[PDB]
Amino acid sequence: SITENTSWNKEFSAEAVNGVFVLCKSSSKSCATNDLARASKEYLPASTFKIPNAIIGLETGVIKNEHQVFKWDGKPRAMKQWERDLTLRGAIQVSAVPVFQQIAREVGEVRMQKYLKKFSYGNQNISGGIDKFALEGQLRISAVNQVEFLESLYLNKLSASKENQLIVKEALVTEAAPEYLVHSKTGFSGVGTESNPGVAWWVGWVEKETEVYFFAFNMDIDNESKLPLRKSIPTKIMESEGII
Amino acid sequence: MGSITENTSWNKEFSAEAVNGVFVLCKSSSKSCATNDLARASKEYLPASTFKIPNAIIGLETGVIKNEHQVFKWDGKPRAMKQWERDLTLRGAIQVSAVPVFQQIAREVGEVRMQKYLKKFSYGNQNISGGIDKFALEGQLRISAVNQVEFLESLYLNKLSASKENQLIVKEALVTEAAPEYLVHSKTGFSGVGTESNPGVAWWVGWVEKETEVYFFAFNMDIDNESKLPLRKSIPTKIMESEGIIG
Repeated sequence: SITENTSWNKEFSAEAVNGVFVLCKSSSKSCATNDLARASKEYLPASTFKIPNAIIGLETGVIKNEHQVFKWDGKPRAMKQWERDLTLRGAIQVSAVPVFQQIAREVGEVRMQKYLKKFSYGNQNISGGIDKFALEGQLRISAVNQVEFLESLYLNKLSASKENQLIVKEALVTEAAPEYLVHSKTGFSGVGTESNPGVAWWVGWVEKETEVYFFAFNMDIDNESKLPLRKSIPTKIMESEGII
Repeated sequence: MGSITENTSWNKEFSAEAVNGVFVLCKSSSKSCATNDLARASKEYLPASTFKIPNAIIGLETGVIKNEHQVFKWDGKPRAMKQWERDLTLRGAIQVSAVPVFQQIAREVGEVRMQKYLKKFSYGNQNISGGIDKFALEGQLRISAVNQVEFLESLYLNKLSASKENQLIVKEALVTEAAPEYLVHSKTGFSGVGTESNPGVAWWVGWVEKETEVYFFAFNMDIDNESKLPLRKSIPTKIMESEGIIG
């Protein structure tokens, strides 16, 4: 059950943004959204794929454990901030593409398909290159499926050890306050091409009091200056609803 | 740990607020600790709420706490603070230091099993006498700054005699600050304003993960006035800020 909420629209309006926010209190059994259609429209996950990729890397032994260090070989990487040794949480927090590319290479095409099926992750389309299917390939997922996936992670209900789900959940903490706790991940496919904008994501969940709220946001983007909106629009919404 | 050295430079932060206290700061990779006060670093004090860490571990291990989604229901009988008069999750009771909630866990764990796990954990003097619901706030259990950092290091490394899963559950409960460059796990303690000439004790213990490095810390200080409480965080914060660890 997905119910439309019109009282969030001003936040999209005021910024000239074409996007969707999906928010579910307690569970995915009833979610609210500004856009029914777009709530279930499927986009490239970009770095939001680091969540399932991380779980898969741990499950298959490719990530040896919680304290694994991803050593930099000194070879040039696309961002200076990726040019250093990284923990799992460090690599997730700065979206070190090349670290997770190498994890996917070692997981390999057969095992990757296996887990995306168990995880019911989007269209499960990993075709066209093991190291880029989530960035520029054919894998697609929706705000709704993102929320369903994150809830399973929250409840340890994914087909993976409790231990590995706990390990990944700690790597996803992005805000801690006495009153609430935020787990979240960003994604950004790029600026897109001729009349085909990229997509930007912010997905996660917020624990406040004895309550839980799972959220997923996406938006079309053709200009990187617009990227802070991926967090400020939904943050606005969750501030007014009284979640954070 | 592997070594300790006394670094009296940090005294600046203490003298400022005229605090009698100790900060212990350990670097994981090099296995070395630094402190302003070697003597006080080994002195043993009431854990107070810092004991909520092992108690949480024990509580989950014994099954007294079902899992991490367990809610500790507030009945309705008055409690010592308004904060504690509500339903809390494990992280909630930890973050607000809800004494009654952990008192209840302690009783359900019981003395034999509590004695056993603290033996396993090498937690301070291991004296749980003076009740079973106050042995850490006003009883006989005492722990040193050095012992805290070793304990906390074992937790981080999942090396405590409890399931890795249970240690992960507690560890997530201890997150108090998250930044893209560093993560702080920590817990406070406060035994009370104490008596005449013998003041109470305030704690701040935890660790910081920054880059591929990890920093285990333990702070305590003498305290006779609740107004001074916030110094339990601001002194070590400034030490670790000036060490370049946080900020």
